[PDB]
Amino acid sequence: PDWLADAVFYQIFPERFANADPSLDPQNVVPWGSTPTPDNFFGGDLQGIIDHLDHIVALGANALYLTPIFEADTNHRYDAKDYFSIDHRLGTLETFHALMAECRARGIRIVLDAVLNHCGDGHWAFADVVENEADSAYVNWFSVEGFPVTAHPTPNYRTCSGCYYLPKWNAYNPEVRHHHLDVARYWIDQGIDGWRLDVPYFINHTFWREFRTAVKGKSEDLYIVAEEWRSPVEWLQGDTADGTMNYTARDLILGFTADGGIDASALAAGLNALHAEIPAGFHRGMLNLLGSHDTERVLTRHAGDVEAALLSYALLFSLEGAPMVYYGDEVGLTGDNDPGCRGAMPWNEESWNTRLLDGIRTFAAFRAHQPAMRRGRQTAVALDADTIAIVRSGERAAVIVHRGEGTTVDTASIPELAPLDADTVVLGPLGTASLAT
Amino acid sequence: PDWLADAVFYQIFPERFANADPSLDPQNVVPWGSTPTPDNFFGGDLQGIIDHLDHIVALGANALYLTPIFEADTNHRYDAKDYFSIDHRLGTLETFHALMAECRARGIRIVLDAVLNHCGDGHWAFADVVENEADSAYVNWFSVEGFPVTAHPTPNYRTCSGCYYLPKWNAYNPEVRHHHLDVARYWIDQGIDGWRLDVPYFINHTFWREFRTAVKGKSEDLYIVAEEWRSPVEWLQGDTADGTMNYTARDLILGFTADGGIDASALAAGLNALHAEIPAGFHRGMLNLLGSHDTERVLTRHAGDVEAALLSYALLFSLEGAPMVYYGDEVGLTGDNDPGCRGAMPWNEESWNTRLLDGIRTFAAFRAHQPAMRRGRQTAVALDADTIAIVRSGERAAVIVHRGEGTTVDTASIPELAPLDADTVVLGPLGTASLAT
Ligand SMILES: OC[C@H]1O[C@H](O[C@H]2[C@H](O)[C@@H](O)[C@@H](O)O[C@@H]2CO)[C@H](O)[C@@H](O)[C@@H]1O
Ligand SMILES: OC[C@H]1O[C@H](O[C@H]2[C@H](O)[C@@H](O)[C@@H](O)O[C@@H]2CO)[C@H](O)[C@@H](O)[C@@H]1O
Repeated sequence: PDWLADAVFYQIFPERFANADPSLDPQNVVPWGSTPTPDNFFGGDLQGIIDHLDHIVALGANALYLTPIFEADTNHRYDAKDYFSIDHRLGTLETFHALMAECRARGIRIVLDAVLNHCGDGHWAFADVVENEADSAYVNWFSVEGFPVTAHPTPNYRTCSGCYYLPKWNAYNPEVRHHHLDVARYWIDQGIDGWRLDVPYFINHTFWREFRTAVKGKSEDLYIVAEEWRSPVEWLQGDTADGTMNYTARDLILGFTADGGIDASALAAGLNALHAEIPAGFHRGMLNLLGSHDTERVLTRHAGDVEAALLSYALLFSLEGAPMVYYGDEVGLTGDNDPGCRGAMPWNEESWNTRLLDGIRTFAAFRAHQPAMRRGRQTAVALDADTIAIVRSGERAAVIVHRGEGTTVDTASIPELAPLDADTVVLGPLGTASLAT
Repeated sequence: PDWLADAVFYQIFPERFANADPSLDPQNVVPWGSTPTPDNFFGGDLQGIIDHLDHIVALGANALYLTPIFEADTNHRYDAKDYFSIDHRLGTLETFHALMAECRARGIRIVLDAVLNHCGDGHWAFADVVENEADSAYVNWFSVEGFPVTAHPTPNYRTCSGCYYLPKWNAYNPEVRHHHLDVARYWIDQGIDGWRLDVPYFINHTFWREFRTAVKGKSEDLYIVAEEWRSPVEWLQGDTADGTMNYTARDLILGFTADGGIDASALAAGLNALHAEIPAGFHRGMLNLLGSHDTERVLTRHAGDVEAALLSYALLFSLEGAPMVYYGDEVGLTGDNDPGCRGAMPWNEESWNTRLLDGIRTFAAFRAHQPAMRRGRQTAVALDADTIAIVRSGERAAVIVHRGEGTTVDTASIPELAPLDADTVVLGPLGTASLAT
């Protein structure tokens, strides 16, 4: 769906964004500046989201990707216990409605996280099966080996990666399919713009063909994007998704800007190869990123070197497909991989790194003002071991990205750069240039 | 003299640059990392200068401006005691000769500091007058009121600003003139490229007419540059100097990049006015700078904000006239005004700020590769309260300098920028762009 050419995403983990309504907080909520764990709650909430929408817009984003928000027992909310309600700590459906209306009044589209492979050990249907066993009307909605159901010391029922508090949904049951496909419809009826697929590789392609057809039938332009850490090609045959989370680009970029493992020749060859692997009409549905809730933080991956991290963002905003910033990374937050990357969002602007923030907005502005940067063909061209041009044509546009101590670039002599004008371009240490027309 | 269009200066205070030969050190020399005072010696030396010439060249400089080096009792060497010899801690004339030969083999010209208004209280002629009084053959080479000569509690003889250890030279004596004009010849015979004038406003224009004629008669192309904290116009009538130390530009620039007192409109109006005050054929003899041995350090003036200081250097390297860097400032040294700015040069490269260094080299490279940046007419044009273009034409070239959080510049709509090509230019927070052809 074409609108993805002009999209810029901000991923939010709602428990850690903003505690607007401390009446919703649990009894043993912790302080906002606390160290995040797998078990503690900071009381982030949906009103916190409405109240800080202006920061999102100011950064340059016009789409949100939200991690789970339905009723659940954990702080991450991948153990859903009622798919038809907002978690009681997040807000009510009225709070949710109020968030949607403010979003549509700014041109901000919403994506929620579809967790259909599994649910929580506290869900009504799993908790009944535990209680009514083979007499339960929901016995077959899961894959339970025998009775009594036992989790410790090993679950006697199918689960997501062997985790006991996540029992596995039986998708071969038409009843389970019905419920599942009603989730996708119920939230589409509430003003949703699309769905991200939690671990879609743990189910089957026939299911996800069913899911596209129920989704695209509410509207063609609803967007489906698959979680996938490896090759995207399975998901882009035109029968499942519109794109994937582009972890392949993530590893190529950080390899070059942070690790030092890959030089620019290696970067471009991989980016062109990936472009050749991806099928026509699907390049611009790709969801591009440098980190998420399942990774260490960008600045931490960069060892605190802020200018180096700005090279990451420059390459991020140049690529064909839609770029996503993870909450806090724009303002300089640090942190190791989960739970460390699910720190609380600081709101006293004096603690922010505003130069990193303003760096990122500059790259957003250039892309937004340049059509070719949104709908151009992508060609990566290496200039140097330490210097690469990402060229976009619809009339070229091009971002050049230097990780060295300084350089000069001869436009007129690079055939894909030649159709631009200004002969030589000058790049400072860890420099970047953005050119057009 | 035309060669000044292509010059870039590095000012060195030799006592604090590099101690190559610790045999020359005084008995109560201090450690190299010591806090500088008005009284202590670090043992910097001329061999230290030869041994680190490559750093100078690497920075992008091709002229040196050296503060006093003749025999003296202080660490600054403004109390000269024998004008015809290198201070015994600095080296010998052989060491000095060896420095000159290495300089000519790299295309590095030398300027020494002419201190003709006064000498030291330990000079042979003043020390004789103290001893032989009215029978001294040198009585009239100074302005001594009576005998016995007394300094404390107030000197009974003329001095530089009332400082007792600096007795004042009698320049109305033709003998003193002879000696003085032999200094200027003796060091020109040793391969010198020019002279900086210590406090030339404390003597007279007739003297400095004599001094030009003895200097320019050895060679036209020898350069004379006057110390002057105020208006340069007195010194540029074509009978005294080729230019001044451009403290007027210094205060205009730092006002804008560090103080916040002056906006870009105010900056440009002052730079154009100054350009209109300066006489034709003298613009390119101006010696431009952001600090010296008589000021606090650039980075200290900037309160440790390195990117802001890089705005200073960008404007410095764009101006008509020859830019000078003060030793250590390129590598990030900090310090208050004298003695604080006469810190020792660190040589373990791990302590250097190499991003500031590499920032400055980038501006040097652009100027060196662009003829118009060396011989172009200068016009300052304000774009914004926070954004200015320095335009140079011989075919324009232009550096744009932003102190704000980010901006875009419409080339085609600014008549002095219009003759360049690339329509809009993009500037990040504290950004800079350098354009040409
Ligand atoms: O219980 C294992 C694991 O579950 C959750 O991980 C999610 C992940 O965040 C999703 O993006 C996707 O990859 O599926 C996973 C399984 O639902 C928690 O986020 C994580 O903390 C926890 O260890
Ligand atoms: O004794 C006063 C003063 O003398 C020296 O100052 C020099 C100055 O550095 C020159 O650049 C120029 O302005 O003339 C002055 C007088 O010769 C010392 O450098 C300074 O420390 C001292 O206080």
